[PDB]
Amino acid sequence: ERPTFYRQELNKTIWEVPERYQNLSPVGSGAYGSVCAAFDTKTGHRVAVKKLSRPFQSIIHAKRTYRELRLLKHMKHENVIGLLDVFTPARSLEEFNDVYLVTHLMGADLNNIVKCQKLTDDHVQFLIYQILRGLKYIHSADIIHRDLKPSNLAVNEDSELKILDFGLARHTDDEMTGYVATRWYRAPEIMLNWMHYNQTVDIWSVGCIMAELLTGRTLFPGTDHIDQLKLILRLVGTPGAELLKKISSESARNYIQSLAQMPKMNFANVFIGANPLAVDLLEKMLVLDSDKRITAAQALAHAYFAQYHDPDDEPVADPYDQSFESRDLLIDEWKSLTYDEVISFVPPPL
Amino acid sequence: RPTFYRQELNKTIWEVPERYQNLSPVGSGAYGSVCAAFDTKTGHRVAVKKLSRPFQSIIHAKRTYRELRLLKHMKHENVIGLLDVFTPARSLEEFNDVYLVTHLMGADLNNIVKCQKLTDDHVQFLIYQILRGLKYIHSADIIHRDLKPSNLAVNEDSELKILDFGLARHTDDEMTGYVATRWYRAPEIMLNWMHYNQTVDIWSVGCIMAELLTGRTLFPGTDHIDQLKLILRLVGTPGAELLKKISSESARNYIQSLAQMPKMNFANVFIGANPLAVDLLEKMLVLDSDKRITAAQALAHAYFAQYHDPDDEPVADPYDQSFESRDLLIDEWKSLTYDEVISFVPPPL
Ligand SMILES: Nc1ncnc2c1ncn2[C@@H]1O[C@H](COP(=O)(O)OP(=O)(O)OP(=O)(O)O)[C@@H](O)[C@H]1O
Ligand SMILES: O=S(=O)(Nc1ccc2[nH]c(C3CCC3)nc2c1)c1ccccc1
Ligand SMILES: O=S(=O)(Nc1ccc2[nH]c(C3CCC3)nc2c1)c1ccccc1
Repeated sequence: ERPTFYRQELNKTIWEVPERYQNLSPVGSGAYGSVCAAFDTKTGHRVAVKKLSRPFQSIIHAKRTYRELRLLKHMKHENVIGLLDVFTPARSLEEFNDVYLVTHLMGADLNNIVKCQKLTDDHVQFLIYQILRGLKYIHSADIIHRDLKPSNLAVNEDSELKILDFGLARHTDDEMTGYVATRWYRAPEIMLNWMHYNQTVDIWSVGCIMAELLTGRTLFPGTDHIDQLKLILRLVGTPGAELLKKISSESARNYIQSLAQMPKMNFANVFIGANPLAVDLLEKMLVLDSDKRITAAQALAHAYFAQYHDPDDEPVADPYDQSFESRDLLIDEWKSLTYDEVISFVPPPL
Repeated sequence: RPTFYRQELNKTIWEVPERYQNLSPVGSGAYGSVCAAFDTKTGHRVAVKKLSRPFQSIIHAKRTYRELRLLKHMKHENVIGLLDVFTPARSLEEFNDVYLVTHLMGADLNNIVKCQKLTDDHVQFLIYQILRGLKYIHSADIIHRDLKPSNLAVNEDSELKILDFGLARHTDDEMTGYVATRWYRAPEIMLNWMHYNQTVDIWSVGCIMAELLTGRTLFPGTDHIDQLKLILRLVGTPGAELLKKISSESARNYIQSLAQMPKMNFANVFIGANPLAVDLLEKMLVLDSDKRITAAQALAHAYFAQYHDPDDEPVADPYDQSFESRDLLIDEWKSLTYDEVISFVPPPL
């Protein structure tokens, strides 16, 4: 109802948490936020507790904390990371500095499952079903992930999959660390900064992921922008004139025009032995033109997922109000907005 | 190697030999789905279990091998036994699905309570058979861990079998199956007190035994916290002997923060009952796992004086579980599993 807090020192810093959380171990893989695992005595599960670092050091930082928290609260779906709890040890807005996020301590990512395993077709079919089911939900709330990669996908011992860590990298030129292996799953139209772009950028990534799971190899492992785009045009072929007109950027259009012609390969030969339905689906996902690329909803209806597909068990998100975006507030307003979200948090029904 | 046919029930693909006809989903199973069917060769209703995603993880791979080794070893009248185990794959390369076949039972113990009112003499017969089966299971160094009315079942002859063992994985709290559903689990597992011995199974048998003697369930709990209240209302708060046995110091905080309540005499609870029944329950529903009676000792209790024959309450052959210490890859677990499918010999007649 109104928990009692207890204090302790872990990461060379004080951790003041509800006493329901116990045995806090700093099993942390990442900075810009410190995380511990703990035993939640109420639910009787193991959890991850993330203490946000310097959440309100800046307007940019105050705005990012509010954006992150608003989204995390909104996302209630089996195939999407959810918030078990959010709390502050502060009893007042006057005394408010720390924000803590609690989620399920999720298992290994998708890479750790797929070393060079070609993965059985039934296995890939279940995994990609779940990503798409999750994307349908996320896209329905007018959100685009944009960084979707195997390390953003947690998987159970039962192959139940959740989508993690949505887009913090808004638009190419932003917080892009690792410019080697990150770009392997990124849609061309955002790599090359065309105007032509929609939610199906995530679908390109799903295509790359699915291909990897079937083949056991990264599909487009490029050493840089140039080698990346070269590997891509080798498989899908160079843009038709329909696509060239829809591009607005002149540097973008003339750059592509320079590239020598390349035919769209036959995917059945590239993915030899593979389920014909899978190959057909790959062909609908790995397309250059965003207007032509298959959406999450449509992919879900693809025959490849016949066994799993049930439109009544593929929910959409409630409408998500993003009007706080492009608003001009001081850092205190942003802080107070964040406080309200912490204070009014209700756990999801169990 | 017979002919297979394909089919879809419950968002899964079923590829079974032609001899199994008229499949139909009859509820769920432990890491699988179970369909009733008619065997054309023997003219017998059979249950067919499709293992769920047997080799998609190391944990599933091992749980699959464990389950199959177990069912292959179990040969007792009060325990489920394999009639058949098959795969559609004709090579280890192609081996992805595993199917288990057993006799189709008449009804579980939820649909016998529903059915008719249990005369004390019938309860004795049913509980005798559960214990007889437990003695066998326990003699192979196996704990069931999740014994409940849905995991017990009866023929037309009131011949009872134990179904669906527990998967040996600490997986405490978090359930290696479905979310929510307790009632028959002993407290020492719910709170992780100390070293749980085979008598945790006995705690379940008592709860079942009571629910048979009296229409209502013994500990109808809402959540973990509630369940404990219910359990302590009847049993009474732990003693200083137990407090010392409980190695978890976190658990101490909770117990000593609760209100102390003395032990109820079971006559008052189970009014009108057979005194031997009450007396047996006392020994089953004790809180200390050291003094809790065993399956073997329970069979000897005077309550079963009509049924007890020591020369016909057998134990299992030596079961080798040295695999349990091994850490392998999926294809190693799979390969070992494949060897077990291929080797399998159906029981005579
Ligand atoms: N004055 C500031 N107030 C608040 N946040 C700031 C400020 N300056 C930078 N930041 C935030 O921190 C980022 C830069 O921090 P940076 O990682 O360079 O620091 P550091 O690694 O701790 O220091 P250094 O690299 O000098 O050892 C900016 O992108 C912004 O998000
Ligand atoms: O921890 S994550 O697994 N990965 C991650 C990667 C980059 C991140 N950048 C930030 C912002 C700095 C404070 C918030 N959080 C980040 C977290 C994670 C888990 C759940 C949701 C989101 C992220
Ligand atoms: O032990 S099983 O995991 N489960 C099981 C077994 C027999 C059953 N017979 C019935 C009848 C339908 C109502 C009673 N259910 C049953 C459930 C199992 C099933 C198949 C092969 C191996 C193990």
